[PDB]
Amino acid sequence: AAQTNAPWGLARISSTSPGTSTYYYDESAGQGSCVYVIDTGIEASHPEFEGRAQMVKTYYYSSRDGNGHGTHCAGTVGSRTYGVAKKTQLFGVKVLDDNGSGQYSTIIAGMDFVASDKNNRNCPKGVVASLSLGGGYSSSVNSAAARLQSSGVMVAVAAGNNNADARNYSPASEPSVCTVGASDRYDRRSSFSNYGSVLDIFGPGTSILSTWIGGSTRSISGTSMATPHVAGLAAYLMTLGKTTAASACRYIADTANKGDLSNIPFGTVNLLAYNNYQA
Ligand SMILES: [Ca+2]
Ligand SMILES: [Ca+2]
Repeated sequence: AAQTNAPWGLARISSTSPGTSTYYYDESAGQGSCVYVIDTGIEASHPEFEGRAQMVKTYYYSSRDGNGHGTHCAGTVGSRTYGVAKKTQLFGVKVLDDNGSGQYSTIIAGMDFVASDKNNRNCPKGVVASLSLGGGYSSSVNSAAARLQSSGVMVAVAAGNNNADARNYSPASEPSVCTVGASDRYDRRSSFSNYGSVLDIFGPGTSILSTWIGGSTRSISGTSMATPHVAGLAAYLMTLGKTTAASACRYIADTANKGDLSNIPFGTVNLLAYNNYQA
């Protein structure tokens, strides 16, 4: 299947070169997979989700996304127009308040919620978790992501937007998950993107157009935007049966666009998420 004039990020993960505007993907499009968007929540009523998104858990007074970050990242995972896996089921876990902040204990609780709740859902193709959040190093935040990963969930986390080494940030520094750095439309490392050896993959992170609260859309930047690309990519490939949750990050790096990014500091992987689709 081919989506013309797709957001540059979708077209980039379906191409070996930058500058295309068509997102090519297998029409299964993540059908049968589930992605938990652990963020500010998801406006599940947005027409772009077509009934495939729903709130499953909040840690605040409402499950409503008052921020828009979670709806944006959910839209990048699998909204109709802005999503990588356009047929996937989106579950929203609101661990961050309407200002975008959250306690580590709340974020650890949300990760442990996904590890259990996936046993009550119907995800025959696999379970994915998109963690578009980051803070300083925390051995407990790292451990919760490792437990999420070990329980059988493809965990994708943002490398962080500090232009620093990601080893000082959690859950980015947890090696068992999929730490995702950010790139722009000219295949440069995003100027904000964290780097380091703990990084596993890069995705489109600068000026990512996706859903927003109020039934709207907007473009924003961050490794928090590159993470749902890889989370949606993992969901998309798990549905195709090419990978599993334990092996998806390793598989995505093996099939990535190698050496195509500039400004990648020495020691940091030069790998761009790539769906490897051949129409
Ligand atoms: Ca290339
Ligand atoms: Ca890793």
